[PDB]
Amino acid sequence: SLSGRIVGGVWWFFTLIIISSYTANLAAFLTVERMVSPIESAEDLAKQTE
Amino acid sequence: FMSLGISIMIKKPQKSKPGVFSFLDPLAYEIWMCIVFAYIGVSVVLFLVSREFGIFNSLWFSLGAFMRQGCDISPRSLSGRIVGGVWWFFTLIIISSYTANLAAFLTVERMVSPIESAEDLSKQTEIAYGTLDSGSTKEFFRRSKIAVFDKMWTYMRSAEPSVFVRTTAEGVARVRKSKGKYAYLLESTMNEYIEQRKPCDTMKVGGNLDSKGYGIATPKGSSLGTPVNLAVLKLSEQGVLDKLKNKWWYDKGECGGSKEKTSALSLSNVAGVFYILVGGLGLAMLVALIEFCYKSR
Amino acid sequence: SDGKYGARDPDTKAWNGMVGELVYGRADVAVAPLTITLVREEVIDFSKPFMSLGISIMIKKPQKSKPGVFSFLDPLAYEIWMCIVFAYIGVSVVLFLVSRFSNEFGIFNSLWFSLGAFMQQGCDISPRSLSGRIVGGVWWFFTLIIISSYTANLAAFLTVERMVSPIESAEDLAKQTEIAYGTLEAGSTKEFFRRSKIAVFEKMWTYMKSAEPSVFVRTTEEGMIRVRKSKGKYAYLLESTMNEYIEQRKPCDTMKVGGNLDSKGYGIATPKGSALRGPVNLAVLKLSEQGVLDKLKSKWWYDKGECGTSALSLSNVAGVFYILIGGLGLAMLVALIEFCYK
Amino acid sequence: MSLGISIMIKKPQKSKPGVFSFLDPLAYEIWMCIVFAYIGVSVVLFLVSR
Ligand SMILES: NS(=O)(=O)c1cccc2c1c([N+](=O)[O-])cc1[nH]c(=O)c(=O)[nH]c12
Repeated sequence: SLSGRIVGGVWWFFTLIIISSYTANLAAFLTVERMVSPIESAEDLAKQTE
Repeated sequence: FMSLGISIMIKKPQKSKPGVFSFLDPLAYEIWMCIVFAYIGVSVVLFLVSREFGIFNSLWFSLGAFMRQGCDISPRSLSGRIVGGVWWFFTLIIISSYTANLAAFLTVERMVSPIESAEDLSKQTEIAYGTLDSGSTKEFFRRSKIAVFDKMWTYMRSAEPSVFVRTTAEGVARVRKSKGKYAYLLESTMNEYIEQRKPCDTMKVGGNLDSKGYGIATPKGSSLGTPVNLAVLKLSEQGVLDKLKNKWWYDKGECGGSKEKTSALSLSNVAGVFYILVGGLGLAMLVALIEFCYKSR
Repeated sequence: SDGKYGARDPDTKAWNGMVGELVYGRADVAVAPLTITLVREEVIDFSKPFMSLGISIMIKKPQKSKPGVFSFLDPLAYEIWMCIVFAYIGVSVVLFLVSRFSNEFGIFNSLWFSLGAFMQQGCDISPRSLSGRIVGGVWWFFTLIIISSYTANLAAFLTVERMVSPIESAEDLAKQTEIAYGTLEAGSTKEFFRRSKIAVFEKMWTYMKSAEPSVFVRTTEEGMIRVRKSKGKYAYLLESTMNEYIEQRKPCDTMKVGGNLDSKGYGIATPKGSALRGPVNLAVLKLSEQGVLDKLKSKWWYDKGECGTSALSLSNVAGVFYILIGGLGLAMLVALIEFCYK
Repeated sequence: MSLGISIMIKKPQKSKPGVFSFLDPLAYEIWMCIVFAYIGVSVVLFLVSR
């Protein structure tokens, strides 16, 4: 029916955004985490304040 | 011995709050509307191609196709399967393109300034701008030949309310408190010093408007004013003036490493889609009730 | 007469050019773009400065990168897109054979099942037998890897593209080797560079001395051509005033970038012991404060000139719309053919 | 024996990942509201369907 279809369509639009947001955020989480360098040389000390 | 001019200062751009419908940021507003029109076209064509599939039934098929869920509606005609398969390929690229662009936003964040130049805040006409009550820069604004500052003096004079402060220290305080609502105009020299000092919440933007300079003053006659004028010119060439200005401005300062960390998503930025859900649910109840109500009579 | 700015020979003090004509006194005063130095201040009397100059950077203007009309098929190479089509045929044919053997999977339906799997849009009918199931399972495993590889590669493509910075300040020049930079063969620019006691401009000149080809160019105008020829591989340092004018007049493929580095001013000169210093020096200040120079500088540079959101654009996806329309075009023709037949 | 000036930092401790370090992308208050919405969607669907 028409009443059953309209509630189904919004639940479909809800799903597609929640899933894609979860994937992209996890992609950003692992990308940042692996491109980090520890304080190795004296040059690294020279350009750090924290 | 050094040159200067009148420049613009604003509060640091910082980070915005995402309100509602902030999830439509990855794609342009042009593309979204094109998808709406296109899906009507595909639905209409499917009906005309066929002559079961009506107007209502065809529209549902192409909605279920874009959301990427499998129903029980399948075009059995050869002509319809050319339509269906082509519409499927569209769906696959749009979804994949969305996901990719959203990942780029949350990897590296760019805070971009709202205003670029003096001609920018001439057109924007949103954020307040003025000078001191009475000074050198105030007198410059009053008497102007060119149209751009003449239009600016029109704003400065007939301001509601008057955008004028007593001290230059008051001007800086008004910029930080307003939070992107007031832009102060003063000398470029002081502006660069205030940016380097604590706690760092303002920066220089654009070029200078006029060109002035400081010098060494000496009484009339000037019997001893000749040699010291020549010596400064030589020390300008050697690069002692640049060395000394670099020591007090830049060397001795509060803020100088940029370390970014990805934070978890809060409810506020996804809030948009939640209102759409419950709104659609309430609408479904309304239509079902009146469909029964007039069927009874 | 000479055509030079003003320089004295080291042997004989024979001043050539503009200042040379002033020293003995052929002319009263001079109005020319001439810088002030300690050397020049002794022999000729300089007035107050009217226009301030500085050393700035000139690169080739980044051309408007119009995206390819099919710039959405970049992640995967052409030979892969070829082999997906070949495999798609081979899968359907095999499925068709093993399904019906002495079945709903006809030649038409088995072809429809294979597309539905790759596009990720479910299915109408599932394979019933063992032979049909095993070929279906591998085609499912193929699909899941190809799709996910395409999404991840496009994610990497856009991530890198947005985190790039152009050569803005002199610090960016100091830490770059790919984009070369050089000045004139001889002048006030290179002379400043030698006795430069700065932060990292001493390191800048250290690199300039030892280069593979000759970075120093003889002519200034020919030096501008070298930047054009390189196309974003060479940068030419010069005065700011000359740099801004070169962008305006002549074909537009250049621009100024960054702030001024050095401090130097033009002036108006007349030999010492002149009574003309009084009214002229004050007149210069009268012009500047009221704003005569600033209006005049606007005219000859700009008025008499011959030049002049970061979401996913429509152009990047534009291509896939042409596929959508072309498909519906064929769809109408198929309806046209089989109506005349029946 | 030869000597030199060197750097001494605190040793990076063995970062044992959380046993539920896969629900980091989305915050706790979102995961709560997905469950609430899921019930509300089903009940409304059930009513207007029959
Ligand atoms: N044409 S140029 O490329 O820009 C240029 C190149 C080299 C030296 C210049 C110079 C200009 N200038 O701006 O015409 C003025 C100027 N004035 C002086 O007093 C001096 O010593 N050297 C110069």
